[PDB]
Amino acid sequence: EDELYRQSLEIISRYLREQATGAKDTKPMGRSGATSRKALETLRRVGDGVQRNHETAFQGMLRKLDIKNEDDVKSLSRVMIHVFSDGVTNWGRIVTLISFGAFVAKHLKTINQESCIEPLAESITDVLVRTKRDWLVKQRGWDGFVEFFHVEDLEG
Ligand SMILES: CN1C/C=C/CCCCN2C[C@@]3(CCCc4cc(Cl)ccc43)COc3ccc(cc32)[C@@](O)(C(=O)O)CC1=O
Repeated sequence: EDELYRQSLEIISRYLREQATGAKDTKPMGRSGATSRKALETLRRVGDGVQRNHETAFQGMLRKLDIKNEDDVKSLSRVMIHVFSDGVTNWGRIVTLISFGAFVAKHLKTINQESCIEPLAESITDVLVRTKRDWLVKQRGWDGFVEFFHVEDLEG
């Protein structure tokens, strides 16, 4: 059993679907639900900011990718490997990978290709986990992600 993969897929899939549909999935998480819940809540906060802070660049890359159908969505794995995997690994770049994923998912909703969203989530998860497992494990996986982005309450 690959717990890191399963957890990654659940978090990434949920975020992409919630971003596309604008509705929260009410179903419980699987194993390690408390961490997966906090991870999804962290992506909500941080992912939305990345999409807005890099709006122009996001729009430019989307137009360059020219995503119309299932076969274009399939071709994105190669591009993710090219851009994400072949560079420095840090939580910021992982958030961009997943946030751009959400950006693509919303686009797939707009062109009425919602069925490609879960395959896309699987592709993103494959790239993240299968190319960066060592780093992810060393950084404490999703617990580490949550701890990295944790914000202390302000006084007063
Ligand atoms: C906030 N930014 C700048 C934004 C640039 C807009 C273009 C985004 C290109 N992609 C988007 C990326 C490459 C394009 C296809 C694709 C498809 C899906 Cl479904 C998810 C991600 C991607 C790979 O993920 C990236 C990871 C890190 C970076 C860029 C990535 C970058 O770190 C990088 O270029 O190395 C850039 C980054 O983090």
